[PDB]
Amino acid sequence: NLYFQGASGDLYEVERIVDKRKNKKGKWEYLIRWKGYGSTEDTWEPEHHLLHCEEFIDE
Amino acid sequence: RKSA
Repeated sequence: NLYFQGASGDLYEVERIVDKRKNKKGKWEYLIRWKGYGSTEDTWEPEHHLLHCEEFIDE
Repeated sequence: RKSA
């Protein structure tokens, strides 16, 4: 359950990671299949704007 | 990008 976090702060739901690449600054980017969109809308996003979420367990 |  992945999400992209915008500069605005908002969270956008990710269907899946399509691909991965290293950028010119040596940092990882992921090709994002956005939930509700098709492959023509896939975009490369920086790793540090991606989040993984899980059901809350009081642990 | 996405934002908004």
